[PDB]
Amino acid sequence: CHDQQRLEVIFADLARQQRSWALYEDEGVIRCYLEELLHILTDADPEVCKKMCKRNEFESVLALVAYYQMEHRASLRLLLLKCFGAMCSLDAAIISTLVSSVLPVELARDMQTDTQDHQKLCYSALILAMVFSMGEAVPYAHYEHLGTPFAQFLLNIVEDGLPEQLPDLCVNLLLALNLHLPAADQNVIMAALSKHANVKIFSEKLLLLLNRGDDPVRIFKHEPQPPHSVLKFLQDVFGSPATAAIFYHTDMMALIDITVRHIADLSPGDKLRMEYLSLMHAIVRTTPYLQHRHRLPDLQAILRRILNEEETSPQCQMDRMIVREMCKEFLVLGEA
Repeated sequence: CHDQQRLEVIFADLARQQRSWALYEDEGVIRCYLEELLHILTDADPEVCKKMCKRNEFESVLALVAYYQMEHRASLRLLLLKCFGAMCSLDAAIISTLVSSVLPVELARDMQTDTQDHQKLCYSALILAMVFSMGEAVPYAHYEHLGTPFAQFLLNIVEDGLPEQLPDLCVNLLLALNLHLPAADQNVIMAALSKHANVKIFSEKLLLLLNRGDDPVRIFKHEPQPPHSVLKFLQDVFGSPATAAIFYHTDMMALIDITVRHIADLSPGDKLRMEYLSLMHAIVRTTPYLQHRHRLPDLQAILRRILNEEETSPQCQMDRMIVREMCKEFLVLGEA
């Protein structure tokens, strides 16, 4: 009961011209509030925390966002970011509330305006990746600051960097932002890539991620689990020849090596196999694959193997549907 009462006190004080009461308090006072808030959200009973956060249409959550907009002191913003992170860990509905709020816009603008603050920059990129990690749609007005120019801003950091950890965080954010975009032709991120500005290091990092197979965006355990962000991203990249061109020929071969290996190594029934198959299909469509035919014999062999599988699982049925679509559009893929 103590943790709930403390949450009630902290939330009320911070939510208290309609400027925040916190803004006229000493920095050390608010810091203690935020340290305690972070502690409770992390160590106390999740149900108690979720209850307080969700109360009155996520009133406390949105109030904390409004306070962040007004708070000018970087040390307090840092703590607030950590609290937002703890909140995201609690419940997907809190994430839904945050990503629908002005908060993603605020973070994106702060990243581009206060770039010299490296620590706050990193945590901003982290929280942004967190709130977009569920792959749900966002208000259209968000694309004003979370659109193609913002994506280009992120790409520049990945390639050039600032005068070690930030480039990876920006990669994860690009992957997270792309999750909810259900159209590769209406994609603000793909549009940035098509500009072909600073995509060298980015493409290499994509290859490394696919090689290890990890999904750096999937941090929480919330349902519904979105698709593999790396596979989804690469599928979007090979949705158009304009974006497929970010890979040199040798990079393409490496990508083909990885994809074919995964299709083969994955067990029948694995949900991931249809992702790789869909990726390979897109590669054949938007690259001159059939003119160099890297790993083509190996590709032909396993495509046939998958078709001859006796598995009746819906994933396997989906696998065979994709393979048949590939071989119909490209007959040579079906040959022995």
